[PDB]
Amino acid sequence: GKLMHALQYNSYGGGAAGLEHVQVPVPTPKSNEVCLKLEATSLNPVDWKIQKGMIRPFLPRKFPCIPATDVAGEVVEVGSGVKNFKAGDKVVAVLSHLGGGGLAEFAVATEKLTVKRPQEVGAAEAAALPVAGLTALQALTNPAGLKLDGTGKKANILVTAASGGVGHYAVQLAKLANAHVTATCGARNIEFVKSLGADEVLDYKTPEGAALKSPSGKKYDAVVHCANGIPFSVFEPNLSENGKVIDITPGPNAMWTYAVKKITMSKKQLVPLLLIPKAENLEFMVNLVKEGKVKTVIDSKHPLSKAEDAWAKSIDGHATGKIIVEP
Ligand SMILES: NC(=O)c1ccc[n+]([C@@H]2O[C@H](COP(=O)([O-])OP(=O)(O)OC[C@H]3O[C@@H](n4cnc5c(N)ncnc54)[C@H](OP(=O)(O)O)[C@@H]3O)[C@@H](O)[C@H]2O)c1
Repeated sequence: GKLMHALQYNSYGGGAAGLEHVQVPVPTPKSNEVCLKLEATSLNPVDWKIQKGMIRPFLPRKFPCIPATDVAGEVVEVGSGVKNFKAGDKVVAVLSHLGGGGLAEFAVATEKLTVKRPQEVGAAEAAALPVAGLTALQALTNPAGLKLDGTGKKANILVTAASGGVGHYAVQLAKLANAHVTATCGARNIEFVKSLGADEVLDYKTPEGAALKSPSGKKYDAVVHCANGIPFSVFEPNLSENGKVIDITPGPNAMWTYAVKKITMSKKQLVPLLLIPKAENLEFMVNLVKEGKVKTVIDSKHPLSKAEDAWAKSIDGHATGKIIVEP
């Protein structure tokens, strides 16, 4: 019965204050799970949303909850039925949102959602990938219908909040797909988003950025919508005839909009997106980082002993790239 350091919250609404440092049993791998000694964990906005109560009645399943799901680490123990990993292997993995366990010294992941991390890729650089990166990949690959080898159709992509976790992957992945990328962000990251490969960058505080209006007049074929303030009517004049707004933060309004735009057979569509994590895709993204085709941008690094600072930074929402917790 080894013990570990972890952070957990015990109730809704506590913010970073409600995040409490605790000493808890190291989890035991089931027959299909692996136990990782964590080398890096990355936060996602859904992590603090769950704690706030915004994902009720789905999450969290039970209190207390150890938050975060994107991890990179070293395998220390594998389950009786695990074939692809042994102790000592460096990996990157996605933890179940049901059980969490990223802000801890150790975590268990299923074999299905664990991928070998090549030595060319650091732990933090890899831990930033699972949620943010796979979401960008899914949005551009399914609804936007792009191909990242070069077969794909030419296209105009808008990426809102291009400076955040999903956004900053989306911009880079979109360029690998030979698309014209228009991006929105704050004034301080304009040069940053340009360096990711965006053809046009808008400051969303300016009138033109708020209208999402392309400085060269482009109509968008698909929007990877990573921000939150914007009603469909703002997107509509900027969409091509059959353009899709891919809302990666679907709420009740999005769902309803989706419904009536299906019902009324609208040519311009709003499409909710719910990430489906698959190892093939994680393996694919990790490989892109290895080959230097995609770079992970890290907002900040925090030790586990001060992880409430990383949490606060997530909550605040001004992250540029991915927030990382290290041991
Ligand atoms: N459905 C799913 O499966 C799924 C998966 C992943 C994420 N999400 C959701 O998608 C959202 C974004 O995720 P994320 O990790 O990429 O967020 P994030 O990294 O935490 O957001 C940070 C960036 O967004 C920028 N931003 C905020 N408001 C903006 C606006 N109105 N216009 C342009 N930029 C803006 C911020 O810029 P400034 O500091 O300059 O203001 C900041 O740099 C979250 O709501 C998240 O829950 C959903």
